[PDB]
Amino acid sequence: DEEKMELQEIQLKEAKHIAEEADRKYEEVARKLVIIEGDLERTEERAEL
Amino acid sequence: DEEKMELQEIQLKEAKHIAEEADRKYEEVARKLVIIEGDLERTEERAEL
Amino acid sequence: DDDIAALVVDNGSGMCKAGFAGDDAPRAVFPSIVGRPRHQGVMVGMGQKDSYVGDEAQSKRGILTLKYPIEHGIVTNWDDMEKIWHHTFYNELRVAPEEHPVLLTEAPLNPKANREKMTQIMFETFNTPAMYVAIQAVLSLYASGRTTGIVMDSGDGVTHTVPIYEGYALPHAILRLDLAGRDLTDYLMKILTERGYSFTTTAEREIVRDIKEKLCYVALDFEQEMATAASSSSLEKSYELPDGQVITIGNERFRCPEALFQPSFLGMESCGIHETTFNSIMKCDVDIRKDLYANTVLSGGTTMYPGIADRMQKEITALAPSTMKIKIIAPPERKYSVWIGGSILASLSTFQQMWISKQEYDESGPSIVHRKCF
Amino acid sequence: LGYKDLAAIPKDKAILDIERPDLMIYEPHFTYS
Amino acid sequence: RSRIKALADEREVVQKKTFTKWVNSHLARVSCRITDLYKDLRDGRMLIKLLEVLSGEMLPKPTKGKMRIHCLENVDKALQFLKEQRVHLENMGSHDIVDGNHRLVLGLIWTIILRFQ
Amino acid sequence: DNDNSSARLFERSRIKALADEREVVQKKTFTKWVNSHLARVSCRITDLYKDLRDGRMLIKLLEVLSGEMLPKPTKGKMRIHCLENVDKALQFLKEQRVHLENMGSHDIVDGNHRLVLGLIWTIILRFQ
Ligand SMILES: Nc1ncnc2c1ncn2[C@@H]1O[C@H](COP(=O)(O)OP(=O)(O)O)[C@@H](O)[C@H]1O
Repeated sequence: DEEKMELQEIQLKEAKHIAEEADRKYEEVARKLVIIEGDLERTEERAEL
Repeated sequence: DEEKMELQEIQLKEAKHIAEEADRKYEEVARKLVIIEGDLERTEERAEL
Repeated sequence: DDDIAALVVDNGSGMCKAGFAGDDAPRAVFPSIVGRPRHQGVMVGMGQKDSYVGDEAQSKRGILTLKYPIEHGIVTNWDDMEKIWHHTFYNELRVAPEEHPVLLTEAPLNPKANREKMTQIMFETFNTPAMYVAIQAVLSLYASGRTTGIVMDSGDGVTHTVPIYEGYALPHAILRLDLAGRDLTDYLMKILTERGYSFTTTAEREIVRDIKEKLCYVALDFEQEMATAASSSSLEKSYELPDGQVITIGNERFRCPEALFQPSFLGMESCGIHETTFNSIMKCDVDIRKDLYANTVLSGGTTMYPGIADRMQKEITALAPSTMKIKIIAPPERKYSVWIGGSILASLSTFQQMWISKQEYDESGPSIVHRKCF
Repeated sequence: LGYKDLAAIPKDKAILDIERPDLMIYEPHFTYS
Repeated sequence: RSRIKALADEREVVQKKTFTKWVNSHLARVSCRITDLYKDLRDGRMLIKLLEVLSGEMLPKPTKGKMRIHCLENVDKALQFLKEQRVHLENMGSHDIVDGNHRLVLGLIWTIILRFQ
Repeated sequence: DNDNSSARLFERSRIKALADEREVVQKKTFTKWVNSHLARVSCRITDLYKDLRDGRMLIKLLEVLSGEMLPKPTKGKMRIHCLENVDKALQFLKEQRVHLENMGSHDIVDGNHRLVLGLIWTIILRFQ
């Protein structure tokens, strides 16, 4: 039982890293998408004018 | 040892669910990214001409 | 296509990459390090390994003296290079080299004997049917998706800029600078002494390299960032060593890659990368410099730091005339761009006549490559 | 079986199907496009 | 989920099936079958019998025992016999086979295949 | 300045209008002829300048007119693959001694109007 316990603990560590890293990447990419969208909008404005 | 082990199991599966939700959000933001810079390419060319 | 797909092998100073032609991603990526044991051997009955090659040498760094066969883009030791190639062909790709043509990459300016020995080794020992040598910056331009631009590629051993206009290259404007990631690693290892952390042996070089890869960035304004970092502690990160200690990197995050732009930090009087790119552009003719401004392509892993593109654009725009537009094009997967260009190069039908055949090697000898490649 | 079948040499070329290789992202892959 | 390791895994699973099918045909002459390539080669007796079948000679008999050191000696005997017949191996040790590195054991099977085709 | 202004007005009016008007009608007649021959292989072109960029239409047209197999086009959507296809078509025209001047793969690929019209006219006049 002790060995199976230690195994489960190490997968819990790894899963916590994976979740945190995915969340951080998602936050940064959402930032980037919003900024590029705004630039797109005023570029379209200028070209049409 | 046993009463600690079941708590370890619960935390593992629920962290797995959290990671799946993160993958959801990141993938859809990547889709929206690629669409946005494609449109920005086209607009920037139009403004130049 | 009725012919066997060729192998694309990119041999940089830091990492070796290998894959099949026509694929968008390489199959094998591994550090190009050869290890040898240094301690006394006990516990008779366990295995005997003469040398550790590649990724396994990164797993047992404690008991090994780690050596790089390639330094500054020059193959100093050839037996280690043969071991690397054998591990690539038989243990990573699991293919017989006698059935596949191979494609090889190298720096622009390098000794001729490197090319001759590379061709001689890969024909006479591995018995490959055909082979070819390409220049990494040209392959970066291939993978960029355009036929006109200037390529600045900085690996772990060498930095070089080549300009290419509409498929024509200008050999008098090719610039080479010997400032790459290894010198940045050594500078970071030197300036870590200020905070009290000491790393000396070859096993700690990989730890310092991991610190550089995870906790470094290029500041937009150097003096303002230095004043900000000296004002408070808002720019501090903590990194844990493999044995347990936690170090605080603090102020050194934007001082290690700054030596890319100011080589006087390292004691060298050469110019930075931005002045090198600008001088390479002004070495070209008058009519094509406008197109070279708009198509600057970054390549190599050393240009992977955050904020390198904005700082490069800001530096070049001040030096360049203000009347036109400067565009720095940095693909997100610039680390593997050389191999991607190599894969596209081996997929063309016109390229199939440019291979150096075994009959040609038997006729001319190892001197054919200077006539045949580039 | 021959050398062609012993090694899993890819029959198709993935690089031909792709558009604009500069806009490729390796580290996430949970989608085809 | 990177393309590198994904392409690597699909090629490894295909070659893992093919090499198991290849070794089973040669090992059918004796009364032995390999259920899994990675797990059944840690003791090293199967490798000894496979080389005994292919080479046409007999090897020194393996040391008994379920210990890790006995397994290391058992695979070291086969590696030494392979080094006897001018077969070249890079980055290949006893603890690599016993520990269960996938690429190294697949390269070992591939090297035996190319030597004794 | 006034003489130069009136002179370049004369250029941009008469020279430009005559050349552009001629190329419009010439393009329409050419694309009708090309659609006439390309009905046999069941392909058609809407625009003369845009549809010839990939170079597969040119290869198919040479397949129709010559009645003999050309090398297969490379299934690539890159810029260099387009250049490869156009170079294959121009090379196939080059073995049969059809004379061409100022013809290049990038001229067809980037969409030069006079060069594309000249290539189509050369194909019409010297092949059929
Ligand atoms: N994510 C990263 N951020 C910053 N620097 C990196 C990163 N990845 C790699 N590097 C640097 O780039 C070097 C690897 O460059 P590489 O493209 O492998 O050169 P080559 O392929 O010519 O050997 C490493 O030594 C490291 O210092």
